[PDB]
Amino acid sequence: TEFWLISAPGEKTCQQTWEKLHAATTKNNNLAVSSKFNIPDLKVGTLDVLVGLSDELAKLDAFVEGVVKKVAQYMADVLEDSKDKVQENLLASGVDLVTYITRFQWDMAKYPIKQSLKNISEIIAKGVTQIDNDLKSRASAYNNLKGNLQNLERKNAGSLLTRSLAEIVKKDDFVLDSEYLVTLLVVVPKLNHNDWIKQYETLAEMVVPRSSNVLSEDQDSYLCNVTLFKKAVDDFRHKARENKFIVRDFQYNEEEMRADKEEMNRLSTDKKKQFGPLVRWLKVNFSEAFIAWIHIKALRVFVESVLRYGLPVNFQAMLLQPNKKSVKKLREVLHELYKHLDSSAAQQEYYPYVYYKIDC
Amino acid sequence: SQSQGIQQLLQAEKRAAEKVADARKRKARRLKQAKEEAQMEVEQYRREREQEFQSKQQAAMGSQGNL
Amino acid sequence: SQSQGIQQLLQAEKRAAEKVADARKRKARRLKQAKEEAQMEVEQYRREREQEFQSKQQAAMGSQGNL
Amino acid sequence: SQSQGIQQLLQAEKRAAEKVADARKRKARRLKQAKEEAQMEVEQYRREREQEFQSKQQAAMGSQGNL
Amino acid sequence: ALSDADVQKQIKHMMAFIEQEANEKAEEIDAKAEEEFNIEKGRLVQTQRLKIMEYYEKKEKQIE
Amino acid sequence: ALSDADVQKQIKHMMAFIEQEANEKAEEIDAKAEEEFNIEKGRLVQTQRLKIMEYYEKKEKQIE
Amino acid sequence: ALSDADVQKQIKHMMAFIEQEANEKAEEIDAKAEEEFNIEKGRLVQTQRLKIMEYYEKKEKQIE
Amino acid sequence: LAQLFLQSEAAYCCVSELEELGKVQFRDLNPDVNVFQRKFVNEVRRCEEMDRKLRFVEKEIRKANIPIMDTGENPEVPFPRDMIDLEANFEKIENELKEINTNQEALKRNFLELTELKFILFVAGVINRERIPTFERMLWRVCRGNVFLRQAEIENPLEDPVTGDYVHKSVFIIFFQGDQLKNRVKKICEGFRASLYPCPETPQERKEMASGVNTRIDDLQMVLNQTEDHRQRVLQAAAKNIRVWFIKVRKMKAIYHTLNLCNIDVTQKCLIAEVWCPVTDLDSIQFALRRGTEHSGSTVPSILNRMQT
Repeated sequence: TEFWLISAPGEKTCQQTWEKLHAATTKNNNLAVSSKFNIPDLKVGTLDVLVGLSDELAKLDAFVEGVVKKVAQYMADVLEDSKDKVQENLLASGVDLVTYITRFQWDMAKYPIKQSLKNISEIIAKGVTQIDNDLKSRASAYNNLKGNLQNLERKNAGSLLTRSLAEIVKKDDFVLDSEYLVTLLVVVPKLNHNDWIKQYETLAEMVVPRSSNVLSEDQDSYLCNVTLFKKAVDDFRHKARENKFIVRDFQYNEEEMRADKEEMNRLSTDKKKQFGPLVRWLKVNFSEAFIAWIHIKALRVFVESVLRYGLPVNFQAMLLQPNKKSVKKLREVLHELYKHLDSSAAQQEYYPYVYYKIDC
Repeated sequence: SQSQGIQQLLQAEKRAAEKVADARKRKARRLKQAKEEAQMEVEQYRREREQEFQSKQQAAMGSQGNL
Repeated sequence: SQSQGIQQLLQAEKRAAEKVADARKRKARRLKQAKEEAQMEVEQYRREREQEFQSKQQAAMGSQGNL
Repeated sequence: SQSQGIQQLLQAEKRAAEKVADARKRKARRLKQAKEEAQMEVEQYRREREQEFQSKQQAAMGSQGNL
Repeated sequence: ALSDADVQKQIKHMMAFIEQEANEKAEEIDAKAEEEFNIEKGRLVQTQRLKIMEYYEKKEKQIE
Repeated sequence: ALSDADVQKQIKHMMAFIEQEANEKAEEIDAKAEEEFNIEKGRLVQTQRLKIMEYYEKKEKQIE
Repeated sequence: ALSDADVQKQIKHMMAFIEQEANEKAEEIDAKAEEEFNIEKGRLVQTQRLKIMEYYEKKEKQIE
Repeated sequence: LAQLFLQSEAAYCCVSELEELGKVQFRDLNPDVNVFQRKFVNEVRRCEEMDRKLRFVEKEIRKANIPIMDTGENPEVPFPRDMIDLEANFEKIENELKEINTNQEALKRNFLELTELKFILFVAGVINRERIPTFERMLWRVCRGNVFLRQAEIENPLEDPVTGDYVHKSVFIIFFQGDQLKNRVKKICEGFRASLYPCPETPQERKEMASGVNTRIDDLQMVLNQTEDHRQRVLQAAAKNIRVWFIKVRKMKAIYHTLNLCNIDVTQKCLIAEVWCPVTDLDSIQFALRRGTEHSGSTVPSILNRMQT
C-alpha cells in the first residue's frame, strides 16, 4: 500500500482538477492510479506556530508509525487462526487501505472541526499514547502466556533422567508409605539394562539384586525403580555416581501430579480465552491507529500546504498509486506540471510538489 | 518374586507399628500405676505424721494442765 | 521592487499597530460603558429598596402609634 | 708541593675554626660575667637608695615637728 | 529566490500570512474584551449590591 | 535375573531387621515408663509431704 | 719561567689571606660578645633597680 | 697537568681570560658530582632561561626581517655579575612584544569586526561569498519563500577575519519575524560560515550608532598604528642588543660550564684544578694569569703548579 500524497499550489481548482482527473492527464500517461484528496477547510492562526507544529507533526508521524508497526507485530505475534502471509492487513472501519483513504475524512471523532491545530496534534498523540500502553499490557499478557506454555511443554518433554514421571509412575509400582525402603529412579541404557540392575547391588550394602524393574522406556534408556533400605541410599547413590550412573531423587506426589495436570489444562484454556478477546481488542486498536495515521498525514498536508502557499487555502492534492518502474516518469510529469509554479530559483531542499509516502 | 519380599517388609513395618504403640500403651498404664502407688505412700505418710500430731497434742494438753 | 516591498512591510506593521491600538480603545470604551450601566443598575436597585424601606417605615410608625 | 700547599691552607682553616669557636666560648663567658657584674651594680645602687631613704626618714622626723 | 517574480510572490504570500494572523488576533482581542466587559461589570455591580444590602439590614436593625 | 533363593534370603534379612527394631522399641518404651514412674512418683511425694510438713509445723507453733 | 719559590710565595699569600679573615672573624665575635654582655646586664639592672626603688617609694606611705 | 689554585673572585676572571686565550684543558675532578653539586646550577639554569628568552626574541626578530649583523662585540668578553639582572631586563623587553602582539591581535579582531558595521551602514549578513549559492538555497528551504530575500554586497572589502582575505560579499539573506523560525534560520545561517553581527533598525538611532562606531573604529586604527610603532621600535632595539647578548650569554654560560668543570676545595674558597697546557704556551699562560687576576681586586698569585704524572 505505497501511495504518494501530493500537494499542489492550487492556483485554479478547475485547472488542477483537469490536470489530476482527466484520462489524458492521469499520471504516467493514465497508467498510475490517481485519486483526488480533500480535507475540510481549516485555518491556523499563526504560521510560525504552524511551523512548530510541522516539526511536531513529523515527530508524531514517527510515533504513530512506530505504534502501528508494533500493532502489526503483535497481531503477527499471536498467530491465532492466522499466519504471516494471510490477512496481513486489516480493514480500517471495514474497508481496505485505498478504500479507507479515498473515503478518509477528518473525523470529528478525532477532533472538532473548530479544534485548534495544537489540540488536534494533542488528540492524536494522546490517543496513540493510550494505544501504546494498551499494547504494552496486552503484549505482556501474551508473552506471559507464551512463556509459561513453553515452560510446560518443556516439563512434559525430555529424557527420562529429567522428564516428569506423572505419566509413567503408577501408585502400585512406586514404593509408597514405606518407612525403611526408599525407591530411587535409575536410567539404564537399553544395551546396559541388565548391567545396571546388577550394578545397583554394588552401590550400597543391603541392596536387593534384581529388584530393579523397568517402568517405561525412553529412546536411549529404560527408566527403572529400585527399592532399598533408606539408610543405604546414601551409599547407593554415591557408588552409582562412581559407576557413572545417575540416581534420580524422586518421590511420588499425587497432589503435585494433579496440580501439574490442572495447570496444563488451565493454561491452555486461558490461552484460548485470552487470544479470542485479545485479538479483538487489538483489532480495534489497529483500526483506530490507522485512521489516526491518515489523520496525521492530512494534518501534515494542511501544515505544508499552508506553508508553501499561505492564503487562499483551497488545497488540491492527489493520492497516487504508482505503477511499477514508472515512478521516475511520474515524478517527471509532476515536475513539469509544477516546477515553474513553485519557484524561479529552481525534494526536501526544493519541492515542485509536497508529497509523503504511504507503505503498509 | 519382588512383590513377596515387599509384602514381608510391609508386614514387618505393620508389626513395628503395633509393637511401639503397645509399648506406649503399657507406658501409660505404668504411669497411672505410678500415681496410684505414690498416693498410697502419701496416705501412709499422712497417717504417720498425724499419729505424731495426735500424740503431741494430747500430751501437751495434760502437761499444760499439770503446770 | 526592493523599495516597494520594504514599504509594503512597513505598512503591514503599521496596520498591525493600528489594529491593536484601536482594539485597546474599543476595550476601554466597552469597559467604561460597563461602569456606567453598573452605576445605573445599582441606582435603580437602591432607589427601589430605599422606597420599600420608607414604605415599611411609614407603616411601622402607624402601627406604633395605634394604642 | 701541592699536597703541602693544601695542608697549609687546611691549617689556616683549622685556626679560623678555632678562632671563632673560642670567640663564642668567650661570648658565653662574657654574658655570665655581665650578669654577675650587673648584680654587683644592683647592690651598689641598692646601697645608695637605702641611704637616701634613711636620710629622708630622718629629715621627715625633723621637719614634721614644725607642723 | 533569485527570480524577482519568485521573491515578489513570496513577499505577497508572507504579507498575506501576516495580515491573516493580524486580522484574526484583533477580532479575538475585541471579543474577549466584550466578554470581560460584561463579566467585570457584573462582578463589581453585585459586590456593590451586597454592600447596599448590608446598609439595608442596618436600617432594618435600628428600628424594631 | 537371579534365583528365588537370593531374594528369599535378602527379604528374610530385611524382615529380621524390622522385627529387631520392632522388639527394641517396645522394650525402650517400657524402660522409660519405669523411669518416669519413679521420677514422677518422687516429685509428687516430696511435694505433698513437704506441704503437710509445713502445714503441721505451723500448727505446732500455734500449739506451743 | 717562574720559580718554585714564587709558588711558595703564593702559598704564603693565601696564608696571609687566611690570617686576615681569621682576624676579622675573631673581632666580629668579640664585638658581639660585648654587645650581648651589655644588653643582658642592662636588662637585669634596670629590672632590679626599679623594683628596689618601687619598694622604697611604697614605704613612703608609712613615712608620709 | 698542573694544579691551579684560584680564589673565587679571581677564578671568575681567570676562567674568562684563559678561555679566551684557549691553550689549556681542564679535567672533571669529581665525576660523581652533578652541576647542582658543582654549584653552577644557578648559573646554568640562569643561562638557560636567558637562552630561551633570547631564542624567542631572535625568532621574532627574524620574523620581522631585521638586518641584524652580530659582527661587533667580539673582543669584549664581558663577565660582570650584573649581567644576571640585565638579562632579566632583556626578557622584559621580549615580554613586552608578546603583550604587543597580544593586544594587536585582539585589536585586529575588533577591526576585523568593526569594518562590518561600515558595510552594514531584515538583517542581511556578510559572507565571503564562497557559498552564497547554498547559503541562500539552504535558507530558502528552512521555510521556503517565507520571508523576503535581502541582498547585500560589499565591494573592495577588508581582509576577512577568518581567512585574512579581501573578497567582495554578495549575500542573499532570509530574515523572519517569527521567533521559532528566526531561531531556526539563526541556527542554519550560523552553521554556515556567515557573520550575523548587526541587528539593523529603522530608527536613525541605529545609524547614529554606526556613525559613532565608525569614529571608534578610526580611533582604533590610530591606536593600532601606535602599538605597531612601539612594536617596531622595540624590535629594532632588540636586534641591536641581541647580537651582543648572544655572545655575552653564550660565553658566560661556557665559563660557567668550565667552572663546573672543577674541583671545589674545602679549606679555602678557592678552586684547584688539574689543567693541561703545552710547554710552548707556558709563558703566555702565566702572563694571562697575571692579567686576569690583576683585573680582580684580590690579587691572588694565580700560579700554575707544575706537576709530574
